[PDB]
Amino acid sequence: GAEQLQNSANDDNICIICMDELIHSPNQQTWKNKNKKPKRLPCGHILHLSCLKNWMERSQTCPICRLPVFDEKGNVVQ
Ligand SMILES: [Zn+2]
Ligand SMILES: [Zn+2]
Repeated sequence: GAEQLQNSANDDNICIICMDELIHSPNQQTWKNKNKKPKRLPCGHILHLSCLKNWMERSQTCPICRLPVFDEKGNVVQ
């Protein structure tokens, strides 16, 4: 908070969490470890699965649109 390094953009191929490349081929695996697989959200966003988890441990939300995503467990119910 209160600290920026000019980084303030929106991407569809980059995990804003760490600003690392995030995308995958339809029949090839751009990333070896499945830990950072392109996990897509219900709202329509994609973040590295590991980074998404790291963020959700502190705030279960989309750090992009701020919408209320599913619980840290991945399956909210009421
Ligand atoms: Zn990431
Ligand atoms: Zn979202």
